[PDB]
Amino acid sequence: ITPGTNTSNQVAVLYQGVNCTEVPVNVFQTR
Amino acid sequence: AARDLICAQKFNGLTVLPPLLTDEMIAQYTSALLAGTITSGWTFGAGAA
Ligand SMILES: *[C@@H]1O[C@H](CO)[C@@H](O)[C@H](O)[C@H]1NC(C)=O
Repeated sequence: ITPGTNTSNQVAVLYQGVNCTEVPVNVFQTR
Repeated sequence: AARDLICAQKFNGLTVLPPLLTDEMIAQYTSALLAGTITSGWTFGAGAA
């Protein structure tokens, strides 16, 4: 999830279908 | 109990994405349409209610 590269280079990632207590190989829980 | 079909579907690389609008937002849109068509008639679709 990024805006345009002419505006900014900040990145937000979404791990689909799993909770963030198992994702490692600002934390928000979503459906 | 037993392994579900949803786990077998997900475990083989096939996922299902959720819709953008939940059922509560669809219900709120329907409530707005009913309130407009009851209180105002057809005037809320042509501009101001
Ligand atoms: C997985 O995420 C759900 C939803 O936040 C949570 O209820 C559940 O406890 C999580 N599982 C863990 C932390 O093992």
